[PDB]
Amino acid sequence: PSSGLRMTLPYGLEALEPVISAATVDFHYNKHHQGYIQKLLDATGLPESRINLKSLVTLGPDRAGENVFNAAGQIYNHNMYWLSMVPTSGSGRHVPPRLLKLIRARWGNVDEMKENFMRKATALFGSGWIWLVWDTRERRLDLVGTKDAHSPLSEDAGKIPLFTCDVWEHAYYLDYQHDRAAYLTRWWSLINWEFADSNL
Amino acid sequence: LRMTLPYGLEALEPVISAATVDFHYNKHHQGYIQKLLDATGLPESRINLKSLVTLGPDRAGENVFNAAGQIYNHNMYWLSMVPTSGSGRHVPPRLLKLIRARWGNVDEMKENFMRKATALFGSGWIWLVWDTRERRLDLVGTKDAHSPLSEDAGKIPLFTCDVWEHAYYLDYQHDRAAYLTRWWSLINWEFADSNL
Ligand SMILES: [Fe+3]
Ligand SMILES: [Fe+3]
Repeated sequence: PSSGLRMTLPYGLEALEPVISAATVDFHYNKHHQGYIQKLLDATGLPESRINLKSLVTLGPDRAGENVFNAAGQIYNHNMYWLSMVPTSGSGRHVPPRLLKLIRARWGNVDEMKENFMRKATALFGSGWIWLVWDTRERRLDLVGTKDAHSPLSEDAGKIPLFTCDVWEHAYYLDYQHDRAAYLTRWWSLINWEFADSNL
Repeated sequence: LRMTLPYGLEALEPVISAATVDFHYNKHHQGYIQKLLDATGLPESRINLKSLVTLGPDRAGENVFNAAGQIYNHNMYWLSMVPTSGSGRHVPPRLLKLIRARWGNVDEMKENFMRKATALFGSGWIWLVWDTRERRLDLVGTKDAHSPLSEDAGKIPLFTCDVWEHAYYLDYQHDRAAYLTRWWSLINWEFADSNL
């Protein structure tokens, strides 16, 4: 699901309320997220059926071309993001024991984890993304920031993406304006911990 | 305290909304002032804004730089605009002949501005600069908190259009182009020309 050009929203536009308004999901998904799709079609000139999304993201902005990469990267990223949140009446809010043991090993308990995430996620300067990753080189969880359209996948340095929080101002500005931390504290309550564990 | 707004919050309507000027200026712009003080541990009296900007993030340190650059960039941003009631003024004759020299007329400049300002990916800024090395007007984009002042090669900033989404999101959402063509009517040519 997480791969693939044209991912359908796995839920309604208001299913993230009251953390992220219907208005925000509407613009984020139907404007930003779709815009990137056309954008990638226009920049490759390829038909949908010929585009391998992850392959472009790993290829990188140099080999793929800045604008092919920014588009593809943004699609992969936005894919991961919608998948990272549980709607109202979804499931996935509970931490599978497997992932839970790993997070306790890194940070002690989830409270400590949230606190490092808030620290790193508020400080990220500019347009970017926050990722929980599993570091394969080091066999441990970690929190990583990437800029613009970059990712653990495009950095291709052994870090496997588990979840992502969009930190571009378009992700929260309608709802929280300058107050990214307010957005972040509440986006935590949305995490699909199941999905995260499944990327292990 | 670097700085004060020339107009009231509503002075840029209908291009930019009172709400956007309030958040942009009172939370965003002003907020970096208290970030700068802390990151440097210095008082207002002991901080030279341009000094830290031209130092860059390696010399000044990442947070000092990001903050000082944003106070400078925003200082330029507000002064690059005039109230919509003051719109439509002639570009001073000295600036105009430089514009024509470069792009034929202003309309062709504007088209170049739209192309560059619409393509900048992520957060950043669009500047009109005098290119000392090249003896001519130019339009450039810089990323995040960077600026022609940061670059320090020889490009003098004449005006800036803020292109971070906070600049336009409440009014135009994803539609940056829409923000861009209308922002153009607000350009403070007096300021721009005065910056040569
Ligand atoms: Fe986004
Ligand atoms: Fe700004």
